[PDB]
Amino acid sequence: ARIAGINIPDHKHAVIALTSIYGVGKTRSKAILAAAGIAEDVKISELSEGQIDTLRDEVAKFVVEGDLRREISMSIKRLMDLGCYRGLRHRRGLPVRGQRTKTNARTRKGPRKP
Amino acid sequence: KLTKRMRVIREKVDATKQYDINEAIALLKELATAKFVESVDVAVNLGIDARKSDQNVRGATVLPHGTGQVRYRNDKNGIIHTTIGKVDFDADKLKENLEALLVALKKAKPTQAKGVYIKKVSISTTMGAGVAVD
RNA sequence: GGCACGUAGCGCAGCCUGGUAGCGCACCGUCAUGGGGUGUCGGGGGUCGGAGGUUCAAAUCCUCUCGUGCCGACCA
RNA sequence: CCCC
RNA sequence: UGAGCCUUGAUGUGUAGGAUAGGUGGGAGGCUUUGAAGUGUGGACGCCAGUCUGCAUGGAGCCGACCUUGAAAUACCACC
Ligand SMILES: [Mg+2]
Ligand SMILES: [Mg+2]
Ligand SMILES: [Mg+2]
Repeated sequence: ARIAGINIPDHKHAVIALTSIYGVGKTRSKAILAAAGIAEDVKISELSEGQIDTLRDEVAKFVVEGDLRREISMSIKRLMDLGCYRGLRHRRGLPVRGQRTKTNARTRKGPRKP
Repeated sequence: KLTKRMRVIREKVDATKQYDINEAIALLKELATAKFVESVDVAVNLGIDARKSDQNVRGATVLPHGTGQVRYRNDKNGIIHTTIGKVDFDADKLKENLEALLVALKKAKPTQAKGVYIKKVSISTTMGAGVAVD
């Protein structure tokens, strides 16, 4: 309801709110509720704050919103520093997940201009 | 079609006969048929074409007997809704309250007027057949 | 003075008759065909000649202006 | 509709 | 037989939202038995969504304020 400072995962199950949290995904929520000692069958609207602060303390061990994009940007600045092919391609605003580029990258390369 | 009320008040005035000032303050007892302090409206028909931005009117009336400081403004087509007061407020004083209204307007007569400024003064009642005086 | 034209490259509706730039031709990429066209299918392409005001908002109301027309008027 |  | 015109008849979907509501806008009691609201239906307009009138059965009952609307009710009255 308040975790992470900004995100309100209201009416989300205990681990579903953590999968929907900004920074982590599918298994880290399970890992958090296992390291904290909570089950995942009820929404966030039933667990009191006596444990929500503990969930927020336990998630303070990973990279969070403010450092997530900034570690990504540190890597991207390493790309703008080196000059390698993934810096060249990334410095032209091109799609994001592999190697094939010629015929089918149209969603993230945008529709055809002319 | 109607009750006894509305018909005898329409059969107490004349629209084809444009009444006069001194003739006007005799009939507002026959034009008043409400059980309270009912009002009497005035309409001023004007003689300019207001379709132009330059011809807006705006001012306040210093009432010679109070009601009382009321603002006014003309219409875009040439008929402004004003008021003299009520029907029981000394009908004979209502003519003297008609006096002070219009002499303040010709003093602030706009210079960008086209043709005659005024056209007609309808001293009408809120619950009866109107009266259109020259 | 007096009224009629400006709307995509072109021709126009709408017009210079009130709320939401549309039609046709032109152009680009498909589909249609054994090969083509007409044709259907999408996409760009203009902010209503300019400006200024009325609006709950103009294009569609009003004033000035610009270019082009036509009638008429014009004895430093 | 055009054409081989 | 057009034009101008007094009276009367009668008029101008926006969406919002009780609401075919023009610029104002004075305005809260009209309404009612020189013979109700609902209805019985002939007629009118119609983007027919609704305004709405003749004789009435019913025969004396609704509403302005009362809430959401760029607007309030055209309840009366006002000149177009
Ligand atoms: Mg790419
Ligand atoms: Mg000459
Ligand atoms: Mg052959």
